[PDB]
Amino acid sequence: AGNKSVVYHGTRDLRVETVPYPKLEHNNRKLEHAVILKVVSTNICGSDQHIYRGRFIVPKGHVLGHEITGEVVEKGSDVELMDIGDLVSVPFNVACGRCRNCKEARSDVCENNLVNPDADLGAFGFDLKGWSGGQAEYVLVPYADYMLLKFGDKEQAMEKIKDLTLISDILPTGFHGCVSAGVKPGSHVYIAGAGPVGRCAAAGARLLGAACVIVGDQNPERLKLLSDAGFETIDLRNSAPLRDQIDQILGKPEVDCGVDAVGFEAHGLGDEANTETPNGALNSLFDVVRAGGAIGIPGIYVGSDPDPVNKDAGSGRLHLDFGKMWTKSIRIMTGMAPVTNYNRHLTEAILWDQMPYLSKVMNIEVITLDQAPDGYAKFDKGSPAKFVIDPHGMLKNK
Amino acid sequence: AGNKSVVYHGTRDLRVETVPYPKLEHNNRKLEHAVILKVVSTNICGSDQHIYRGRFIVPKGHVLGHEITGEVVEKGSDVELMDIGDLVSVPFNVACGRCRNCKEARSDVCENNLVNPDADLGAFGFDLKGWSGGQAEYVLVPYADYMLLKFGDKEQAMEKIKDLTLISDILPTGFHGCVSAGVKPGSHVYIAGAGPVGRCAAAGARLLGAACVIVGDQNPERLKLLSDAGFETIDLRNSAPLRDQIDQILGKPEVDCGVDAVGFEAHGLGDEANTETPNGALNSLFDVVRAGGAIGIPGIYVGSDPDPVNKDAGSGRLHLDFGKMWTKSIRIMTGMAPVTNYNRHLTEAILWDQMPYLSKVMNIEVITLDQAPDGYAKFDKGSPAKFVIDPHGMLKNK
Amino acid sequence: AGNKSVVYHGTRDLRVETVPYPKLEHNNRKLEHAVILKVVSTNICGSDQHIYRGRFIVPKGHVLGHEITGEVVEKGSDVELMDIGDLVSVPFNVACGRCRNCKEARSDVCENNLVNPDADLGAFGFDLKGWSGGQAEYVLVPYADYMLLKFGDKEQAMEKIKDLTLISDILPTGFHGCVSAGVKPGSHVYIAGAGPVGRCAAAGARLLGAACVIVGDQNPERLKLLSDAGFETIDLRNSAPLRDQIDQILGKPEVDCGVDAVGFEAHGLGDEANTETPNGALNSLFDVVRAGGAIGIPGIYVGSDPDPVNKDAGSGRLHLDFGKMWTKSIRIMTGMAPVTNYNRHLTEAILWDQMPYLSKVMNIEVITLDQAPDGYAKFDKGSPAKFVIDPHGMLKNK
Amino acid sequence: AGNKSVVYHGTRDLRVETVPYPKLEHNNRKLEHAVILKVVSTNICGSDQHIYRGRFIVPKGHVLGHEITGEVVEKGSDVELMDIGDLVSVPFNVACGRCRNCKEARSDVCENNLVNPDADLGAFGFDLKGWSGGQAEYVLVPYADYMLLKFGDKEQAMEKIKDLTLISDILPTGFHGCVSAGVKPGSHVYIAGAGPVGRCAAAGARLLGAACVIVGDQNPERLKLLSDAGFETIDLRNSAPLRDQIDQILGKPEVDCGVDAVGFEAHGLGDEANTETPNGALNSLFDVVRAGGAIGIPGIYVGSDPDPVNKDAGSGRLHLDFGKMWTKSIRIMTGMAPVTNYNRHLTEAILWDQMPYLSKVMNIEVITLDQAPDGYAKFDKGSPAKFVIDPHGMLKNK
Ligand SMILES: NC(=O)c1ccc[n+]([C@@H]2O[C@H](COP(=O)([O-])OP(=O)(O)OC[C@H]3O[C@@H](n4cnc5c(N)ncnc54)[C@H](O)[C@@H]3O)[C@@H](O)[C@H]2O)c1
Ligand SMILES: NC(=O)c1ccc[n+]([C@@H]2O[C@H](COP(=O)([O-])OP(=O)(O)OC[C@H]3O[C@@H](n4cnc5c(N)ncnc54)[C@H](O)[C@@H]3O)[C@@H](O)[C@H]2O)c1
Ligand SMILES: NC(=O)c1ccc[n+]([C@@H]2O[C@H](COP(=O)([O-])OP(=O)(O)OC[C@H]3O[C@@H](n4cnc5c(N)ncnc54)[C@H](O)[C@@H]3O)[C@@H](O)[C@H]2O)c1
Ligand SMILES: NC(=O)c1ccc[n+]([C@@H]2O[C@H](COP(=O)([O-])OP(=O)(O)OC[C@H]3O[C@@H](n4cnc5c(N)ncnc54)[C@H](O)[C@@H]3O)[C@@H](O)[C@H]2O)c1
Ligand SMILES: [Zn+2]
Ligand SMILES: [Zn+2]
Ligand SMILES: [Zn+2]
Ligand SMILES: [Zn+2]
Ligand SMILES: [Zn+2]
Ligand SMILES: [Zn+2]
Ligand SMILES: [Zn+2]
Ligand SMILES: [Zn+2]
Repeated sequence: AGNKSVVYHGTRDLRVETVPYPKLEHNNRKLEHAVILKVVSTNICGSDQHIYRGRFIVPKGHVLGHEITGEVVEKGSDVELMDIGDLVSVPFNVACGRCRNCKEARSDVCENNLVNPDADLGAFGFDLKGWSGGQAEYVLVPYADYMLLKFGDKEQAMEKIKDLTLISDILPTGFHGCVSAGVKPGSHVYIAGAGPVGRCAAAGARLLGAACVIVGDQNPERLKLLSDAGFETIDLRNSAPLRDQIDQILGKPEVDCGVDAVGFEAHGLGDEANTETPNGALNSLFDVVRAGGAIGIPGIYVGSDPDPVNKDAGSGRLHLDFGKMWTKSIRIMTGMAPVTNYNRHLTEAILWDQMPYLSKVMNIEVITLDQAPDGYAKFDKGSPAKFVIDPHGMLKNK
Repeated sequence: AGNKSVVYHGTRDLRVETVPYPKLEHNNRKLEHAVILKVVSTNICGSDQHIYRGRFIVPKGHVLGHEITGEVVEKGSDVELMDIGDLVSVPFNVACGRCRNCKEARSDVCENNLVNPDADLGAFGFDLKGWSGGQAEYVLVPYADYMLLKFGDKEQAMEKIKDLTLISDILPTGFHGCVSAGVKPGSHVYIAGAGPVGRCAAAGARLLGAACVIVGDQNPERLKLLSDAGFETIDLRNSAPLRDQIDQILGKPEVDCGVDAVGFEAHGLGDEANTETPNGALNSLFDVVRAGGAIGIPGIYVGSDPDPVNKDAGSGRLHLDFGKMWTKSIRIMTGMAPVTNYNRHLTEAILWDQMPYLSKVMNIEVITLDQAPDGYAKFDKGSPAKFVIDPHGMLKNK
Repeated sequence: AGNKSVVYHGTRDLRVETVPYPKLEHNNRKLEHAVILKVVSTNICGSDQHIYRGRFIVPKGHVLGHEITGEVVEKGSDVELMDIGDLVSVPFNVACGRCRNCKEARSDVCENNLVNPDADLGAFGFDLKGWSGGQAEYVLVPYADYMLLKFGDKEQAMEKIKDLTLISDILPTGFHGCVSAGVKPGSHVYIAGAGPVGRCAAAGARLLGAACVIVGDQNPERLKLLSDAGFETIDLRNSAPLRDQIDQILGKPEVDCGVDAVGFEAHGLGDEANTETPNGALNSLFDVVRAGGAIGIPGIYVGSDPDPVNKDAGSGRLHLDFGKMWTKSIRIMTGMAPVTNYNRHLTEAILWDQMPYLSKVMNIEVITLDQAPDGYAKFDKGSPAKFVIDPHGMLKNK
Repeated sequence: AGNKSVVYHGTRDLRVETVPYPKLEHNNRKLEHAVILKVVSTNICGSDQHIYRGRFIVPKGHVLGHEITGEVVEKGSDVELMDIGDLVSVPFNVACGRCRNCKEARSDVCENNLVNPDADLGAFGFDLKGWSGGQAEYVLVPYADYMLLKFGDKEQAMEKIKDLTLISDILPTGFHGCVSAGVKPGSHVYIAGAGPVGRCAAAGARLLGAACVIVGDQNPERLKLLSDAGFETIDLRNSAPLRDQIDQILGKPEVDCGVDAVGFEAHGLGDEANTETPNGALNSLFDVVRAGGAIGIPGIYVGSDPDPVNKDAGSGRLHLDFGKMWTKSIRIMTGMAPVTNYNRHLTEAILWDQMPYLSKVMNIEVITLDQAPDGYAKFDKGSPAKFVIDPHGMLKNK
């Protein structure tokens, strides 16, 4: 036994410690549909940062991480498509493939009460519900035949591992933000957020063939990653209206498509740039998206905030410019991305060299498992890095 | 001679008076593509009631009405598909058919500055912008070849005029609310609002083949029209939570599809049923719609409200349970319905006897022009009637 | 042990005989995802008739039937959503729920080589591949958690069993024919074929809210079932062009939507009505579907015909009016219906009393297992009945 | 003065001659909505070649050409969105924007009898019906406000005129072939045909973000344009089966998406590569497209062929492997592309430098009007050029 893991102990308190080796069981029942993986690469996410800041509650002693790439080392008796030694991508959604929502390709909202008895959605490292994260040496994956995405050729895949470690979550998430917003060839896109998800949303928009892709953020170092790769950027510390700043880049003060890659810990614009306000990103999108336009919201919004900037935000009640948005007949999509719907196509785009701008924009930094809390802390302070943990040293060395 | 019209003079002050006969002209500019209509039937809407209550601003002297069925009596030089004497349905949307949005079947948000120099949307009787309403003996209609839906068989159409008078606005609007929420055969649907729009949404859902259609309203008289036609109804004055009341009908406390047929003058639930709350209908739908579900919002929400219930609502900023909604990966569609997308199909459904229940749920009452301000008053006090004005005594049905 | 089954022995040679009790195994491997069902109701299909006529090859000793409703009597260790005693519907598609096509809600074309190693599709009673049919007392169903549709309340379901026995195959198939052809409220539909599938396609079109639903067939007794239920019919023995016959019913010589519920054993029109010609139904649809229209093809077309009317038809090569069809920018959908995509919604439509015309149109006749060959023979001679076998006498007696 | 035009006089007999200057008139009827254009650039198409070879009938004296970019020099009374001097792109589709099909964004199949009194479709230079082609100094364009795509920045547009001259027809057509086949990011695509249309399909697929784009042609020169730009190519003169040749490139003998950019004058494969067979491209796609896949057919197929290779082909009856296709549940889209649906977006993609590879694959050659019949002759003998006529010396690019 022995599994070294990133374990939650409290607000900004993460401890790398050895827990028992994962068994093929959940809630004291054998899972013959499940596999154990030896973790190849495992990233740190802005969703993990919500937990780290104490803005998303998990039980003390919960293992974090939901961006898993690994190798099958053990399987139950009902795993018929995965072999020991297979290199695979794990979607962050824990989904059964057997319930109504899974059968209608809506694995983002799995209804199976064995995945989550208290709500219709599953996720690693979020306690949704009771699935250990993958910021560890090993991890249990239920429903392996449905869940896992095989990287057919190990050698082809490992040479692009820094790109393919994003297939677990954030590229499909950013891409989903774009697709649900109707981003297509020749579209004009504004993305709120230049964290790892927003930078993936920008890369997804380019792959989709968008004409003008503009990204806004208060963080100039994160934005520089994008503008160096040919993307248009807006510094949101500027006091001039966002519409006017778009108008200077585009020739029009409005965009076809808006993508919210920020979430509930959003900040304001201009002199509000250092003020946390949960309606900051949303209301800016309602403002800049044109009549007949659409909005995707990959950024997380919670039904409960344990430490909100106002009382309403504590119950997920936000103060939203709905009337303005309604008048423009804007369409909105929300929620966890159904990674299973996009992961295969996005992998094909990477392996066939369609995304050379992805690594340029992502700023991947490979760290060890012991270095992870330092990574979280650096990320918490606005680092322009995407931290990827290599718990077995399988990624050579740079 | 003069054109007798319903004219707005102030809050709850409408006057049936003569206005100069309509010319084929707008802002002194000659309209080659336009037509004059002798009005056959012209309805009163909940949207007109917003104006009537002083909650939607139009200028003093503005002619009201946007639910027009009429006969062509005059045509400009560039009208090739309409003849004098043709019975037509007018979409409430003023739309050119020539701009980008119109060309992409989005006539709800016409971008033509000659239709509306400011916002991207056109509509009769809402000053959007400067198009006179059709609650009158005669009405100007621009871009006639694009705008108008001609009933091929005039006599057949006239025998179903009480159903077809709804083709101008509220049937396509309610139907759009359903379609945009993904209402399809076997669907479970909750509709907020049992006014004429909500009743048309219910009729549209039946036509779509929905399994279970539930309509909620604080108004009992309005709900009984639906009850008597085999629709499920919830009395929103009841103290019990809506989810549980839905549970009692359906067997599940959640629906596939939510339709908001109320708008910004919404009231609360149970003990707050006599209290106005602009978030009342929206938050109820965020609650009762299932994970993976969808919402259509045909009810109007405005960017500005002159007499709001709180200061935020004055600028169309609502307090919405966006977190609850987001967690369920719910999709939302908003805005004026693009009537042209649905009016032909819905006409065909009526003409071929697919909607016998429509007249049953609608409670059409036929009045004269002189009776119109009395119609508005009864409607404003919660009347279960759908008022249809007959300016030239052309209906004589009852 | 002991399982009395309809067994194929040759052209028009079916023998009811007792075979070994089904085990939870396939190709000498244990299936822990599978269940054994005690068969409640099991229908005879026009697809079975292809086998019976010797036009679709299965091995001698193959058990026929793919329209299964049953009760779970045994389950493997990885069946987590189905309980012993559950009343369930079995989609005719054998699908794994784990391959790429199944994950993208395309269970009609399962790629799993354990379902079918030789082609990307699975089906009971077709040797696709090696899955015994369900015209028997018991039947094995693989991948039970993904495959099966639970009828939650046994008592509610059994009172509608004559309707719900169609949920396994032909209602979803006919409905799929309509949906893929864009049948929606107010549509004008022509359906080729008034066998059980075509009569389900007509019932599906009504549920969808179609304005005019016209069905064509040479068989007048099958057509009478439809016209007695308010549908429009065309006798294809008539020598007048189909377009003109539609024009007499509709007012236009063309329809929005065409549905091919015939297949490769099609007959001609007029004096060709008694001549078998595999392009008979298809070319008629290419003729009567309007510009911008769409066609659904639920009727089976084979890549190999062992006894064709011409040499080309032996290799599935048909002589098709493609140019005529191309010029009208018509869209075509083909293939086995993905029953899993429609079965739940269609069940909801039945249980909520939305389809009272279905039984009126279907002409269900309940027979015993020993009476099955007589049923096949009667069906072969153009019987207007839908034969449903009750192998345990669970359907009372009429 | 006279309008110098390319005029059809018979098979392989075109004459550059003067014709009466265009009036704002059609069938002696005055056109308020129409415009006259001074032609900036006007291309030669494969569709013009069908006419040139005597395979598509037009009357003697008909003016050819339907790939028009021009400047507005005259406008009727009802043209409100175009000004004199405006640089515009003309969709090859003649479409009113006022009929049911046009109003539903289906301008490929305009139903207006004033556009075409017979079939539901309009096009310049194809006698559909009686609209003169744009291979001339001047051209009449009806319904200008609906039809025309105006380039906002005239100078910017002119600097990319060699790319934008394709916006009238072949780029939107090839792009439509891809989109209708479901080409999206990560897609594997096979395109039949490396003429200018097939090359635009390839460029469109790249813009869409396809992983693997394979183009087949018997013509090596035409394929090399694609090869040099990093596209995969298959020499169709090779004896090996196409599936296996695809296997060698892709790793699978099947593609997600098939595009037929050839049409009814298709040739065979391998040893039959110099043999004309109207089913050659279609059957290859029925073979190489996977189960659950889709096909787009931008290549023209006609209801009547005056010089067919067999009697069936004379009435547009083709011998198609429909059985093979059906078994794979493949979807098919056909017909003239609705250019208006794509032209704005594709323009935006060009203007924002998303298509540097377009000029690389297209091999634009600029010729004068006098050189046009020589252009047709070289093109007819398999030239890898895309011929663009410059009637007033307005391009001067090379
Ligand atoms: N839906 C899903 O499938 C799912 C999966 C993964 C991540 N997420 C979410 O995506 C979000 C993005 O996280 P991340 O990993 O990119 O790191 P992040 O949280 O650091 O990114 C947010 C960025 O947005 C910027 N920002 C703050 N206010 C803004 C505003 N008003 N307008 C524009 N930008 C603003 C911040 O400076 C920050 O750089 C998180 O909320 C995370 O929870 C959702
Ligand atoms: N989108 C469009 O194309 C468009 C077109 C026409 C009308 N509309 C809008 O539709 C809305 C309804 O129109 P109407 O003619 O039925 O007017 P209406 O005002 O008479 O109908 C609203 C009904 O909703 C009920 N209600 C109030 N609060 C509720 C709640 N919280 N939950 C459920 N029901 C509640 C009221 O009792 C009332 O009967 C109006 O806001 C109107 O402006 C929009
Ligand atoms: N795609 C699927 O999911 C799947 C599933 C089940 C059944 N099917 C197929 O559906 C088809 C229908 O079978 P069925 O069970 O209704 O019984 P059937 O085979 O008897 O029905 C065919 C009917 O069409 C009539 N017909 C013959 N030529 C015609 C023509 N040219 N135009 C119009 N009608 C014509 C016949 O008289 C006959 O009544 C069969 O081919 C079957 O294989 C496909
Ligand atoms: N749908 C539309 O909107 C529309 C518009 C424009 C053009 N088109 C049509 O598109 C087609 C192609 O146009 P083009 O300008 O490229 O003309 P083209 O004739 O020069 O291109 C056809 C190419 O296909 C090749 N070919 C022949 N048989 C083949 C096969 N079996 N498989 C693969 N390739 C094969 C030929 O060698 C040739 O290079 C024409 O039929 C044209 O009429 C349609
Ligand atoms: Zn994440
Ligand atoms: Zn699930
Ligand atoms: Zn209204
Ligand atoms: Zn417009
Ligand atoms: Zn069947
Ligand atoms: Zn499968
Ligand atoms: Zn062309
Ligand atoms: Zn038209």
